[PDB]
Amino acid sequence: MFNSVLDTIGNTPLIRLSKASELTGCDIYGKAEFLNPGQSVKDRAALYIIRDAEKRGLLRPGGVIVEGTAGNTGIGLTMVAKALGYRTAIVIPETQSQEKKDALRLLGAELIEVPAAPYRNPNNYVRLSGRLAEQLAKTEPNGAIWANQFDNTVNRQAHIETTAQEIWRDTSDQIDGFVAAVGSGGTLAGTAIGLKERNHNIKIALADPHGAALHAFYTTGELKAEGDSITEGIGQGRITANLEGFTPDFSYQIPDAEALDILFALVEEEGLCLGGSSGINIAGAIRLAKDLGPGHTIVTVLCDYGNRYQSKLFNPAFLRGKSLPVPRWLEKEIDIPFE
Amino acid sequence: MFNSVLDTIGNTPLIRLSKASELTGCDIYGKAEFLNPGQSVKDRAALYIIRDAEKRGLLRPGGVIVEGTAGNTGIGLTMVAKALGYRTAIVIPETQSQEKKDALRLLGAELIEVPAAPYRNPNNYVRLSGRLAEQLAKTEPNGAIWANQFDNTVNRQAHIETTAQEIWRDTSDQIDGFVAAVGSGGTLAGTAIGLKERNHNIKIALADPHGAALHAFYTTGELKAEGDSITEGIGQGRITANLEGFTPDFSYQIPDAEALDILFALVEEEGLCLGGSSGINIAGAIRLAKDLGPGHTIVTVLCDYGNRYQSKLFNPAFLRGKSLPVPRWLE
Repeated sequence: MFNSVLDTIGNTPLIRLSKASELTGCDIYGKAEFLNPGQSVKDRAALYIIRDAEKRGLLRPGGVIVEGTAGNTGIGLTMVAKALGYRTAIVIPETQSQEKKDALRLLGAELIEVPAAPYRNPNNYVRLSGRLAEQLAKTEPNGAIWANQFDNTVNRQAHIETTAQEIWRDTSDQIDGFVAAVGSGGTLAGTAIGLKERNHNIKIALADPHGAALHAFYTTGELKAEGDSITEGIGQGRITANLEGFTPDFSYQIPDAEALDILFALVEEEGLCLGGSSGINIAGAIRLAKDLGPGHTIVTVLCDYGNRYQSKLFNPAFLRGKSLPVPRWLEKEIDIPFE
Repeated sequence: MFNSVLDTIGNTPLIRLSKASELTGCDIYGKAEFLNPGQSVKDRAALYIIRDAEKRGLLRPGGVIVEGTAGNTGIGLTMVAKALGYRTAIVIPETQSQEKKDALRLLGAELIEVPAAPYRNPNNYVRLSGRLAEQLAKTEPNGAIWANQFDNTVNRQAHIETTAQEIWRDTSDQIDGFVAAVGSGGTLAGTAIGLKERNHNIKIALADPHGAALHAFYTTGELKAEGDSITEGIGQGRITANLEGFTPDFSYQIPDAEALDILFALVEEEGLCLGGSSGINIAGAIRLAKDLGPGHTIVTVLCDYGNRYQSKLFNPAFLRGKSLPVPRWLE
């Protein structure tokens, strides 16, 4: 018996990744964040951000949550917002697909379409969404907040208090390592805080895609983001406020091909069809398990479903255009017994 | 710690439906079957069907599960099949949502689209899938089973053993009524059996869409269907083997407009974007609560997500073409 969809956020199960476990002589588990009602890991941050703004009086019923995202954050924020009586203004580049605009719109998000741009530009959708929030605060009686996922540390706080404690509880205190990729850094940094408080010997690893700066920074102190990735929701170019004070014990740079191989074999072999960040994360978990050696328990995050990436990540034509692997089963008939 | 994705099937939570509850003076809950790993209620039957075939020695790794389905059954079956080392051959009517077809192909189902046809026609998807299972059985050494959801009563058994017991447990024995719509009838008949074993004066209702024959059967003794519904996964014209011996205490016929009004209001007011059958179900729940009177606990099923029918059920152009309401927030 639960009072709203909000009580179904979190307490997600750990699923044993069988091929990754067999390969490493470790128990490697993936946290099923896809089983949140918003269908991603962002339900946690979305809940914490909105609850924080409520607690601080910055939102009243009918108020607006502004965020720049395209965008599990948008989905999570809009679901939570509609459950609590708020609205969302999701700032999105106009050049983003009609597919992603429709998933957000379906849930009642009000899209603000703007020209695409890089982070250095003040009209970049992330940065623009902050100034929009400050503007709307004057003409919205019930308030207007910037969710500010990247630099709002209640994001990290969500994983300290929920994710980490669930992992500690569900591994019966036996977790030896945790690995995750970084967008905002809330998941990795927050879960790291939570876990290391329980047992300071737990090892934390970053799993970084090509095109992100964090691997280079943590390993050599260099400032470089070579290459790129088709993965979405991850790949960070600065030390966000959620990343402040955080140092990983290990760091891995995972190419797209290694992530996609894992991801495609997971569908055929384990019935899990997940997003690109899950490919990166599982690859990181395998590497962490190899570094710690056999007889250890590794946990990572299965952040969302692969259905949302179907038109690129599981699209043969797009993948071949990127010189990346293709799902074996999509290329591949029977005589149908009509009459 | 769950050995595979299969262990996350079931133990789904009850979500209080606030508008429905307030309107009726009852606590109305929807069981969140969309939180299954295959994203629908069909994970339960799919798991039971495949496990039963295994126990009977009908499947070995490399074997094939054949099913005629509106889509979700094939999704659940394909997820379970892939986790256990089987293939699926899924027969779907071409009329079903594009998003189900997409999800099927995505999870690795061999997808066979066929024309819509009534059950009297032997090229009906269900009847045709049975003959395909028979054909494939001749040349599949690892085995080929017909999942046969409509008439395979391990479907109903799944709901007797899991769904019903969860509802009883999670309401702390306070549940007074249960309502759901019928495709195969496993959900409604199975849950009703399990609940009525624990408390025989729990009341059960059918929520039936236009185009189904069941409301007319239970209220008049005659299987008669009129009109049509845009809801998918429900709408049955015969007493299937999963419906044998089922009699509801109440039966309601729910028009689409009533279902969609609930569904659309649910997105904006409660943060729940659900499939067509969920609207039919919640409508039923409201009517059951009103028939039972205030201060009761009513449970229904939230079968799957709205995104699974997005191109039709939340599409202004299609809905206008059907003379149906349009979500207000889609300008």
